[PDB]
Amino acid sequence: ATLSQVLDFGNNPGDNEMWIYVPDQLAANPAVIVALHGCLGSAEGYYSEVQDLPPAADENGFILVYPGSNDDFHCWDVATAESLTHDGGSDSRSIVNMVQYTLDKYSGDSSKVFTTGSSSGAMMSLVLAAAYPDVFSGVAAYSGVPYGCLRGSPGSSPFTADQACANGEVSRTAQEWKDEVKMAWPGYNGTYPKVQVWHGTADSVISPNNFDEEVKQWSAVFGVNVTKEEQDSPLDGYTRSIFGDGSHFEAYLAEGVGHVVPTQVDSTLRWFGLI
Ligand SMILES: COc1cc(/C=C/C(=O)O)cc(OC)c1O
Ligand SMILES: *[C@@H]1O[C@H](CO)[C@@H](O)[C@H](O)[C@H]1NC(C)=O
Ligand SMILES: *[C@@H]1O[C@H](CO)[C@@H](O)[C@H](O)[C@H]1NC(C)=O
Repeated sequence: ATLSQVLDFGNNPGDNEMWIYVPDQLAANPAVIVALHGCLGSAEGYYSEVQDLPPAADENGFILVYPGSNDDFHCWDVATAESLTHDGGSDSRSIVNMVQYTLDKYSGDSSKVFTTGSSSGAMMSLVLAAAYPDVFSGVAAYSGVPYGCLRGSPGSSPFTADQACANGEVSRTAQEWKDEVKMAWPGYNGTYPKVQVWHGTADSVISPNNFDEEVKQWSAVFGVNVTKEEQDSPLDGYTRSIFGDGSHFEAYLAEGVGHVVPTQVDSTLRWFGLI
């Protein structure tokens, strides 16, 4: 199996590309994992960057969808009201449409849709968690920024965004970050997907202060405190923080790691309940 492009997946308000990896042996009613590239990258680039994901698809029979952004220096829109809001439009709605296309065409399991991404893609994974909790069951954000930090910014790239968020200059209370999540879908009554975040202490692109802000955000959303910590988990220097009963939010801080934390497929697939 290799990566191939979907020319028409339906309405595409973000004007994005869609690339798909379908293993030769699919599960019955396969899961779908959306895998999101970083700024200046591409769908084909992220497919080759996270080399462990496609073999994991082969072994477990789930589908990988790689959306691609060709706007704003190949960055995901995490700034406009449209992209930040449930059913708003722009990139987030295009990605959801890619998901709906995949579930319909490949008889996928709509209760097993997940997303993971790095930097800009991690930022979008948290947008998808807050704005589309009715679509995604779990997200894994590697080296990103809390949901809503860039709201109202004139762009989402190193050359167009307000740089306060990437510089780690934005700090808000857990309650304020929870309020941000609720603004993604005002009046939403339901639950949110499992959230797993990662960051490196040496990240010179996206400040590790953003890790603290993401922790405040999702601990508040789920109403949980740290209950367990694992050192050198899953790798030396990685500190794993487990919240509440462990079913909704966990966080990893990697000592000495920069931009970005390499995807840990076992940790992320187990979080999604797929292995
Ligand atoms: C959202 O605004 C930003 C996104 C990224 C993303 C980087 C990446 O995806 O690799 C970097 C920024 O400044 C360095 C920045 O201000
Ligand atoms: C949430 O519940 C209220 C009633 O309590 C209802 O008016 C509203 O439509 C619900 N929200 C959604 C997104 O269905
Ligand atoms: C979280 O910690 C705060 C501060 O100690 C406490 O007030 C709150 O009750 C805790 N929440 C729990 C244990 O669910």
